Amino acid sequence: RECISIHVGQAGVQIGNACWELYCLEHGIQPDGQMPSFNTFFSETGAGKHVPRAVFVDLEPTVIDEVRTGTYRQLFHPEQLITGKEDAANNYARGHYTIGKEIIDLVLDRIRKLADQCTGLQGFSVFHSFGGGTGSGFTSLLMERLSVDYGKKSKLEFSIYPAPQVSTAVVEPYNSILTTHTTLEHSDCAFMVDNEAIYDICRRNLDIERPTYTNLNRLIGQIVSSITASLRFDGALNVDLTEFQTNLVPYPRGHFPLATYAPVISAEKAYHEQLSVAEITNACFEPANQMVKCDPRHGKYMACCLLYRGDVVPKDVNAAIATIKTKRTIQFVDWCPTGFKVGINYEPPTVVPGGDLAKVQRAVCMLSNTTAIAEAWARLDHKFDLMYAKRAFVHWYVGEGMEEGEFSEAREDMAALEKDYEEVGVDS
Amino acid sequence: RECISIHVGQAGVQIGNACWELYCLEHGIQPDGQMPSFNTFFSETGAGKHVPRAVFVDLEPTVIDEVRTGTYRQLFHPEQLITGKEDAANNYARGHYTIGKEIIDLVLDRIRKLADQCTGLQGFSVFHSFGGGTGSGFTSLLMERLSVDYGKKSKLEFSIYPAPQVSTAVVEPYNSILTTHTTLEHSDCAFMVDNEAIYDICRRNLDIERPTYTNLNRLIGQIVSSITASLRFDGALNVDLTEFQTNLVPYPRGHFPLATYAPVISAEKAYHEQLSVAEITNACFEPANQMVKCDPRHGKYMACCLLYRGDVVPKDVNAAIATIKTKRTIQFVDWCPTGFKVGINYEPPTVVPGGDLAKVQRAVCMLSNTTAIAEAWARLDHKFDLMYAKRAFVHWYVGEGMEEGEFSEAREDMAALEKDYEEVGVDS
Amino acid sequence: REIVHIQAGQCGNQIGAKFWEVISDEHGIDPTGSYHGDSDLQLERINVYYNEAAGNKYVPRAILVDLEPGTMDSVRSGPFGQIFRPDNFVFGQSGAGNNWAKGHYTEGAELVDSVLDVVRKESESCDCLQGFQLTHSLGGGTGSGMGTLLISKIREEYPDRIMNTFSVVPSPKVSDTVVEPYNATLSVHQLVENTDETYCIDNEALYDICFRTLKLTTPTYGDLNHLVSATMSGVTTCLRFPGQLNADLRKLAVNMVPFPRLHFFMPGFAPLTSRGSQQYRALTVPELTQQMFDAKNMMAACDPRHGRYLTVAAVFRGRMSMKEVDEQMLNVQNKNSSYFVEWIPNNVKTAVCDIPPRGLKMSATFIGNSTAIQELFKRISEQFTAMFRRKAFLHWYTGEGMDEMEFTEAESNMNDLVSEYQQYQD
Amino acid sequence: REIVHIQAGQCGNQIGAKFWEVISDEHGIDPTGSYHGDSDLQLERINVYYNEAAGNKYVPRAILVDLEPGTMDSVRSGPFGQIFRPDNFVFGQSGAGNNWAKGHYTEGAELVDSVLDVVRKESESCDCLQGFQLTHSLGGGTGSGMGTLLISKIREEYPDRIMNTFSVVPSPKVSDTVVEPYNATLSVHQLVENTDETYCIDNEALYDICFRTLKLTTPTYGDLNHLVSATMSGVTTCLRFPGQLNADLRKLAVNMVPFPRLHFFMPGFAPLTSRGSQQYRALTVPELTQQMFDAKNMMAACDPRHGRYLTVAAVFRGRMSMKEVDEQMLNVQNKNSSYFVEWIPNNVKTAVCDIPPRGLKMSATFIGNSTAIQELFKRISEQFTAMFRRKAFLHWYTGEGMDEMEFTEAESNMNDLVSEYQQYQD
Ligand SMILES: Nc1nc2c(ncn2[C@@H]2O[C@H](COP(=O)(O)OP(=O)(O)OP(=O)(O)O)[C@@H](O)[C@H]2O)c(=O)[nH]1
Ligand SMILES: Nc1nc2c(ncn2[C@@H]2O[C@H](COP(=O)(O)OP(=O)(O)OP(=O)(O)O)[C@@H](O)[C@H]2O)c(=O)[nH]1
Ligand SMILES: Nc1nc2c(ncn2[C@@H]2O[C@H](COP(=O)(O)OP(=O)(O)O)[C@@H](O)[C@H]2O)c(=O)[nH]1
Ligand SMILES: Nc1nc2c(ncn2[C@@H]2O[C@H](COP(=O)(O)OP(=O)(O)O)[C@@H](O)[C@H]2O)c(=O)[nH]1
Ligand SMILES: [Mg+2]
Ligand SMILES: [Mg+2]
Repeated sequence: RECISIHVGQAGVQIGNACWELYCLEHGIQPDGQMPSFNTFFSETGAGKHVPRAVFVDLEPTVIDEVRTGTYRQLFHPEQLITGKEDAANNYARGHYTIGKEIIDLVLDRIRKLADQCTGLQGFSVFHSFGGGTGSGFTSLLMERLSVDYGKKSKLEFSIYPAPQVSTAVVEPYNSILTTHTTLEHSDCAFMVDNEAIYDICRRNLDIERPTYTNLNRLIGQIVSSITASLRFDGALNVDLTEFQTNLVPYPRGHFPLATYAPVISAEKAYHEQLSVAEITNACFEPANQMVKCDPRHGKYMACCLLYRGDVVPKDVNAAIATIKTKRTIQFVDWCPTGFKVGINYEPPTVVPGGDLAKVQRAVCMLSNTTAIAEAWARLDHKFDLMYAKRAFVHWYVGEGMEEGEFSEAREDMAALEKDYEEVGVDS
Repeated sequence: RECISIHVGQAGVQIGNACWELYCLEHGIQPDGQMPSFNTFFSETGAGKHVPRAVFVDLEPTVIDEVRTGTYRQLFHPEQLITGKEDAANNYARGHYTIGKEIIDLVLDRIRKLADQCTGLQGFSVFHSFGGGTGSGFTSLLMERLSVDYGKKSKLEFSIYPAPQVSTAVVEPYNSILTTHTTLEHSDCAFMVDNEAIYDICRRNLDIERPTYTNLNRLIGQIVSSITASLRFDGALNVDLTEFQTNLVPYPRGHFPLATYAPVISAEKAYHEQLSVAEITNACFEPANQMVKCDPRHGKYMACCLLYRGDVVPKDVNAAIATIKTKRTIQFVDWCPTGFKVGINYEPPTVVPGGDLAKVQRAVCMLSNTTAIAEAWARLDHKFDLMYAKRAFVHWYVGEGMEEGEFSEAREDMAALEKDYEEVGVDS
Repeated sequence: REIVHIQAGQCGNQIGAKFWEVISDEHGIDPTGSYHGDSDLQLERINVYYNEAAGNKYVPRAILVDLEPGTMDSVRSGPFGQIFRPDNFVFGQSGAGNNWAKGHYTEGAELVDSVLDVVRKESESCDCLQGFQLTHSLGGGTGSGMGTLLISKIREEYPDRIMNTFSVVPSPKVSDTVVEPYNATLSVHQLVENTDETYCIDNEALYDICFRTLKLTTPTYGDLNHLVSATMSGVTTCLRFPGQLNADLRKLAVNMVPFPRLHFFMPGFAPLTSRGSQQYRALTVPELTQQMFDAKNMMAACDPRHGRYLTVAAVFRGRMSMKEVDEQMLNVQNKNSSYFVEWIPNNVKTAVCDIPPRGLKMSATFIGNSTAIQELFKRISEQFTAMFRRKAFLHWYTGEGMDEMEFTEAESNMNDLVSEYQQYQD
Repeated sequence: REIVHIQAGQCGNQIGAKFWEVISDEHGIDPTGSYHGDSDLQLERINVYYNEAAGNKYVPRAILVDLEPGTMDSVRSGPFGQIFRPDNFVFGQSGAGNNWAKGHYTEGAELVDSVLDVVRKESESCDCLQGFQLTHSLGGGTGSGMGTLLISKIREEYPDRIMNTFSVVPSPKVSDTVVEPYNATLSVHQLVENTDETYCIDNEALYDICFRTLKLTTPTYGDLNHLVSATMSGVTTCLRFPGQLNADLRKLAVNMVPFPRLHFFMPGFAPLTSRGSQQYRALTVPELTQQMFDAKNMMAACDPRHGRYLTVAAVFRGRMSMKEVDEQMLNVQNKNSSYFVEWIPNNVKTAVCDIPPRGLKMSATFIGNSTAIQELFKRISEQFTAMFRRKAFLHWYTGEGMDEMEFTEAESNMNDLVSEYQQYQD
């Protein structure tokens, strides 16, 4: 019943920092590993120290060093903290090939070591970003190997969705297009969120006009914990990760369920307001709490999964579902009946001490696969096209051995993906 | 039930220094011999002083003087400390013949004296190095006599394997080739380790980038103690030295089992990590802990012996074996079924105060005979050949009475040995 | 004379957790295993569900099956998880994930051999089996997938024993698995012809009852599965305990099945009302019959007055007159003659037990076989078709080797049950 | 009426350490040697294994043999090492090193003369010997090597006494000596025709049982040899103590050997389950028979249902009905008729003792002679051949004078046992 977390790149690792901090908060784990009390994620020592079963990869020493100098440096095993010396430079060509390919063997052997520590490997999940060099480059490299060795294990990916308006990486389209090509075909499911959309959540629901990544990742951590800690904890409907895959992936392509999370409420907003299960789920179908800037009303739904924490009575859930099925404007694709996975944990929602979110007594996470995602690809299509037509920055990949045909090909694979969304949109 | 240790040359003696220090650590033996408490190695006096049954030979006063001025000078009997005045000069021709042959009679008589002190001589083992003058020269001279007098006793040799990259002895190939010729035929089994490989162990598992010989020999001492102290101590499966020979030597040639040792872990690496018997043995089949730079995956296995210390339950061992037999890529020679000797001592693993290795609760030593050893000979073949073709340094042997034909012959004997490995590799 | 019960899937395991609790309540058996009752009857017929182990320990004759230790552990952790012996916990490691193919066709198939071995060990422990009962979900991976596989083998070994099962039927509103109708379709394909009878439980209907008549605002599955166990326990106790009528499960099966293929049941239960009204209720046979006939007290999301009634069983617990029961059943038949099928004269049959359920003076279990059942099949079949055309999640299933033509035949078979209900709906 | 036991090899010496412990437990004899029991029977038949020395000291009628004082010393150092007299410790100095040639052919041969002299002294001390028993490993130097030599001489001196031995058979996974199959091959060559019967113990199987049914995660050899001693002690106590059936070792041998050469046995033992389940177990004759028949409760890594059963002995300890035993054995014969050999009508034989093993109400020992045994021989023979061709470690053996043609004949003889099992497998 075990799983592995993999943190690649800054985004992967810094999100991971929040994630493991939250898992410590879930059980009262001390920075040194001492836990007085979740062995699905952790491995126990004779001292009662538990080791989070995870791998941290950075090709630049700095971020891992940040871990190594922080409080959780005692928690993590030195072998889990893997670092190279040089970067990918925002570039798949080095991340996947030239540079990252050198260290990956080590990385894999640490993974395999942990796989041998697992007794019942259920699977794993990889945290990264769609635009970066290691964030997406190295990441796909890893998938190429992991899908061989662990072909039957859960291969869930979580990635930051490139913001349409702000991006620090000029060749991000190129990176992301190459990842599509290689991840679609290897991964089982990839989830993503938009930091821009999140900012809007922070300013509207948390009332914060100063979000940093350390805020943004707390919110992400919430979502992740709902599906990682609480799915291993007790509930009414205990849903596994393999079950998630078995209930969220409808086609052999990928699919890309997007996250939505409600409650996201400031402490003051929690006052004077009573949420019910149904009210929280109402919020879950509002564009306003959509974690990716993509309009839910534009597309049609294919999948939807609702996962519940704390004070949730199935009775209320059932009523809530009835209304979301019938009251809303949620259009859905023919193919699908509304079999929405309901996970119901008794495990209460948790809050980070010193965080922004209010203590809540119940909480709902929503995953959804909508046809509007093709518009996200359309965004990438043109951004890629523009650059590629001019061949701007192309020498930074070509010099590492990339082929122009390959890039065209990858775009075409994306186009095919868009076409399949088109297909799904056609009802039948 | 007694045995004799023989330390020839610096390498032999300095390793011995670590070895006898460890035996003192095993029982709380004071530098003066006072032991408050292993008489298989030691001889008791009426004062309760025990004398380590060993002979120290150096043809240069200095190293023995180092012993004579150290703390263990009180431990050793002055007659055990044998020294000449002049050296072999890196040269078999003087070590075996011209110089060492003069003192050897004394040496033998001290050995015989100890043999008479033994009541049930089980056998003995000789510590030396394959490249040096006394280290290999004198050593083989000794074997020539010991194999006559003690023909039925254990003749185990331990020698430093010449590092392929660093060697301080330009005629080491020549020395080692001559030893092959004379040791193969006389000895029963010779074990060897590579200081270069060890450095890699020190830097990767102990995390030490400054190993000296005094570190390197501690690690060697660990391995030796597992097979010397703990084989005389109590266990489940008490394995003797003669049993070792009877379980490790498959052919009448020699054979050369190589050492592998796992756990080799720094104190910090021990934290946050729980080793099991099985996990330690997994490490034992990793190239990474191979004490000789020779790739385990290259050759095929012929013999393998696993010796256990401390908290080892046969139950777990059995499971571990099952997986190494079936999970690994360990190819093995037809001839052999997998009858791997399991020695299981209850005697816990010991650690040198102020050493580098972490306190462990269990430990496993591995001996193995792989066909990859022929590559080691190939290394020697060409190194010898190059020198011999030019006849570089040849006058330093010829002037002592060596014959060129002899040198050719010795090479040919090595070639024959390689051919026999070839033979074994052919499965049948 | 004895029964073996096998639970499977998270649903089945949690339902059974309540079922066995109740059975031990019925007999005064402590959560730790020993008997501390107080009635002769409590031990007298205990054999049907318990083996008395040395020390006056009673072992529930059931096997708990899953592919995840954690669910099993949670069951074991509560009272009555201690009464089960470790040998009745048969489980693997790695889920099924609600995948029929894994459950039935491939991986779960592997476990079934160990399950069956234990089954055999228990079949030997019994003197004479009456039958077997299984608890599971129709749209679940181990519930239906693996469970079905097991059933086909048990039936093979014991053609002469009763094979029935109770199963959670996908409610129109709450499906969890996207292919829940697919799993259900496949289970019909396999189960219907490999079972003597199956019961149709709808959680949605159950949630309506709990608020509709019981007026409760906090139920959980344990509270709803209590209601489920009330019907299950209702059936077998009579068989166990002294009564007036005819108290044999097989005879029930005989009276309720007019045709080899149409054996689906709609359970209902009386009395079943909130405490407030309990001060305003009268306890008579007509009172129970009013609650029994009323469709809202059915546990299946069907409507018996929409379809036609083929067979009705009315089981009564507690002291009642024969006259009153006879007359009220007749009255029911008379007044609802428009729903009954004309081919079966006096289509309402009764069974009477003189032992009331603990805490009540009287109670009744409604078992029906209507044509209305076909509506559930129709809903599933339709949903199935849509998914079938798209192959939603079928790569998971076809990836594990499930062939689409097998599914095609499954679809037909669903449609066949509907057409046969139409054939006898007239 | 009496038995002499000789232990040899590190294995044999450590097994015997537990065996004798148990025997003294059975009779209430203290680790220091005196009798402090409390039952009449405890002293009554003590003669079979003990000599009462002056002072009410009991001397175990056994010889401890090794070629290394240290093992002997470790035995002597524990409780019950004090009960053995110094004269029963016969050992040399310098190992054998797990070398048959040394053990049998050369060096160990030298010691055997002193061993035998003590044997003779004990044979005189007995009134009337029933037989001898030896404990050893098949692939060991002194265990098999020297031990075999001794056996050939004892048999020579006493053709009319029972000669049996229990031996550790090289498990498929854990061989220690590279030529362990060689030593075993040679021991077959010598032992089979120089013994009345031999028992096949597989440590691997034992490790499975200890975790499989006993659910233990810490055993050592002392815990597994406890299980071994349970079977050994099970056999002889009945012979010693009052029972119902036929309690003579020779008669056991007669009933279990249909053919002069096929006398290999598969021991098994019941009850043999973890404490958790002990609260859920019932103690009946069928319960014991279920555990006895089940191959997983065999101590030999064989599978009796793969082969055919030639003979089965069921020994029972404690009060049981004759009827029940008869019926359940019949049932076994009936239900597993596909494994039994048709030439022997009623191939399952019983023996019944009324004394239970200390702490249990009842127990049973399974002894079988199947054809499945041949599979072990096949594994060894094959491994042997490979080594034979290469002469692995045979320079050690040929260096001590062992000739390859003798080994060749040994190989044939192994193959002969297999062919004879095939000849009666049919
Ligand atoms: N949510 C979130 N997004 C982040 C975080 N750090 C970076 N990102 C986003 O991820 C992308 C940045 O990737 P980089 O940091 O440039 O690169 P990398 O993927 O770590 O790998 P390299 O390019 O080789 O350094 C941008 O789109 C950022 O907006 C973080 O902590 N949280
Ligand atoms: N592990 C280990 N190797 C050593 C040690 N001392 C020397 N060596 C190695 O053994 C070889 C050196 O042999 P020398 O010290 O030159 O010579 P010797 O064998 O003592 O004899 P002479 O040549 O006559 O002085 C080199 O390959 C060294 O790397 C030591 O303390 N430990
Ligand atoms: N009444 C009832 N239904 C349940 C329970 N658990 C899951 N279910 C239903 O079972 C279906 C899901 O199948 P599940 O039991 O998870 O399948 P499995 O565990 O993979 O075999 C849904 O329709 C749920 O409403 C329960 O404890 N009681
Ligand atoms: N059951 C069991 N097997 C043992 C014991 N000791 C050694 N063995 C087995 O005996 C074989 C080794 O032979 P060994 O007894 O060392 O030979 P010897 O001592 O030279 O006669 C291996 O297969 C071991 O598993 C023991 O105490 N109990
Ligand atoms: Mg970076
Ligand atoms: Mg020197």
